[PDB]
Amino acid sequence: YDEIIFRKLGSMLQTTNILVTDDQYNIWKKR
Amino acid sequence: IKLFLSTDDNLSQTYDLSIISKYLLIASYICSYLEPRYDASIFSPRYLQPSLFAIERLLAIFQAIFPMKANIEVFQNLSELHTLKLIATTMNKNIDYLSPKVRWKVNVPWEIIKEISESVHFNISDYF
Amino acid sequence: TFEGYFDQRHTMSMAPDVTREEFSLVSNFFNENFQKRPRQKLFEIQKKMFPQYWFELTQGFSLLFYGVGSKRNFLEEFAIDYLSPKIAYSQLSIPCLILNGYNPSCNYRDVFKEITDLLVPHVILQIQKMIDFYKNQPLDIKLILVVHNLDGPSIRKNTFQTMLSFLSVIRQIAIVASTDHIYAPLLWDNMKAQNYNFVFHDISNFEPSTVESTFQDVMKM
Amino acid sequence: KIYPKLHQMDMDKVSRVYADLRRESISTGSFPITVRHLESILRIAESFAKMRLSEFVSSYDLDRAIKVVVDSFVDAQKVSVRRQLRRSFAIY
Repeated sequence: YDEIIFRKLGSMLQTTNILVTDDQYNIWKKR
Repeated sequence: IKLFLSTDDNLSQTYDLSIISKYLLIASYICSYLEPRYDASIFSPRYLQPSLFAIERLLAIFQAIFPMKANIEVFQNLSELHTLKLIATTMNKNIDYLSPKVRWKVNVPWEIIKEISESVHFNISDYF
Repeated sequence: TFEGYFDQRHTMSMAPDVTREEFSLVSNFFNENFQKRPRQKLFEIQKKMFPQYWFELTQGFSLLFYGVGSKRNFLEEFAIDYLSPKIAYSQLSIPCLILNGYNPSCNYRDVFKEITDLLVPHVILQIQKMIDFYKNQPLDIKLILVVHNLDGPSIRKNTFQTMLSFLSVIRQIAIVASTDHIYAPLLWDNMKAQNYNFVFHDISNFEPSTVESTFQDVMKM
Repeated sequence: KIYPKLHQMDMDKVSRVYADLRRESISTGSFPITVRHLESILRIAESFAKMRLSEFVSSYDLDRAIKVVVDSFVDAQKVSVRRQLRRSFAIY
């Protein structure tokens, strides 16, 4: 909910998907 | 010879316009010279003065002909056209666009709409 | 879509009559018990965006507020409780000029009189003189100009729009405005949009618009 | 002499185009795509193979078979719908 309102509101605090998430490295670390 | 072949009383790509503006001016001419009866069939009086229309028709036709939704650039181009006086309104003093009483009409001849259609590759010649 | 537009004897007296008191009863009782808590939570979340607006105002951008719902309290709170005190005490007395555009009798001469009196030691010529004056002046902000209903009846007129648009050229003036009409961006052409230099944000809040409807009676139906 | 036969290897080429053509029918246009169009595609596909005197249907014949039937269906639509469909079937 926070991300959607942040993006709709034009806030710069919303995470930008150029870097893959830390949760993705919770998966990629096992590789 | 060429002095005697042209009057040369003229004071001087004639219009260089944005693509959104060009398609808005195509749709406005369609609104101004197509009878309202055909809006439900074709899309789903040249010698006479242009008829009036509403912005609701213009936006729908523009959306139906552009190769856009409702971002501010469309309305900005429309207001630019009005300021350029390529489209006229039914008032002279204290312009109040947002008032519902105002109506819109085209202030551009066919010879320029044809060139705009050529420049945007549109086929107004087949709608009449 | 456009197809949704191309494909689209009773009387009002058949409904029960409404008195002026009854019209106010519902508007007063429901709005204090309906959606109060979720809108308060939304307001508390949205208040975190003030630093970004403050930074944009520092960098010379005007702010335009749009969305569903009344936009009085947000602008008033931002101008009074957050913006002016920071402008004053982080730089180390900022006039918070509030204009009610929904009033259909807001003479532009009167507002210009106040602006000239508060900024100056054929209105357009005086504004041009002010612009030429403040170019060499220090860049610190002096006046906050909150323009409610920049699409209001007193404001829709071309002359008043032209008067407002030149004010944003002066860096020492902060402009905040809100609009309600769907075709509000139609008001501004290339020159006016250029001089305004708005940064657009969606502040749709579902706040019950009551003050704007106060000036023009709804009891007509 | 020639009675060219189908290859089941081309089943995907036929079924996928049909489903794609059907999807655009409800999207734009009033003419609903019918099974008889698919029956027409196979017939003209067989005729194209019969032109080469080859006993089996090739992928090249199907491409030209798809082109003819789709083009006729698009060209029969009204002008407003006609331009939308030409862009949607630029591959075919």
